[PDB]
Amino acid sequence: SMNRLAKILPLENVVIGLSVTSKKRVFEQAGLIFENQIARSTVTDNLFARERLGSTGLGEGVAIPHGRIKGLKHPLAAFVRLAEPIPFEAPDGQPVSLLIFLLVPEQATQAHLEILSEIAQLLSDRDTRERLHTEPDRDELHRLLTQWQP
Amino acid sequence: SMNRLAKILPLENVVIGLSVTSKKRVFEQAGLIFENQNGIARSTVTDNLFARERLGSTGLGEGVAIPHGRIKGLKHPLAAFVRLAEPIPFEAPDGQPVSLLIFLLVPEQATQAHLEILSEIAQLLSDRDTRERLHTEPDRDELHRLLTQWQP
Repeated sequence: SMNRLAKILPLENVVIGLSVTSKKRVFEQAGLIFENQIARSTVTDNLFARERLGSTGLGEGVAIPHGRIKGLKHPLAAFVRLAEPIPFEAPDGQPVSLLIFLLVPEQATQAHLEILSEIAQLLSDRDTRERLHTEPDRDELHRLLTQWQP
Repeated sequence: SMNRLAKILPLENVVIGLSVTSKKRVFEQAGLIFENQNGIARSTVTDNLFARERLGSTGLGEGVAIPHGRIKGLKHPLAAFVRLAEPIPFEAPDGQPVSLLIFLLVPEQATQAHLEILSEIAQLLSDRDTRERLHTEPDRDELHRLLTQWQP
């Protein structure tokens, strides 16, 4: 059955093979993914400035970049897998290749904490994480992301 | 380098060596911790933690969990750390029993800070070295500083 991500992480927001070197480039591209779904500038600059406060890496090559976007009516998420891991100042010093981006509206709701909780839990699951690293099919990645349960 | 836990996780809410047979018993102990701190009725804390837990385990895997709930009347978040003497089954996603818990209670009215507090807790518990430190550190004062000054 479906988790909270099913509502907010559409198929077209699951992107793979992104081959970049800079963290900035990853956030620029995340901005393009979310664009008008809101402006790319707002998304990229918010996410990047937050990244500057402290890495959003959870360890083991995954990260949850997130931010609040004025004007957004509902939360939005995206998954990005990089072709090569990049330095991300992660707590364990390992480079990051798997990112779930989360944008939330300005007005907080209880669901926002629960959505981020679900994302952190999914990415913490060792076997799910391995599967996110290797699965070649976008439809299958999307199913895995949006149907994962503890 | 204080983090968002510093303001909501006082030393008296760092509890170690707790022996419990079950999730029910640890949630009851969390109720007493928060009642002792804030006044919120222990049974309301326990009931609300369970109300959330029934929707899905709050285990993150690797023996750690973030049980959480919302509290009517609460003006700001409350957090506590509990280390169990022995790990207990917790229906965790990886099936590993749980011995390290950071409880979080938040006001019924959400604010942007709540997500960020959760994010910080999840990140620190997700760090391998930190889990080992939390598993082994004998000094409560030190555990308290580790938790409240943790940075990625």
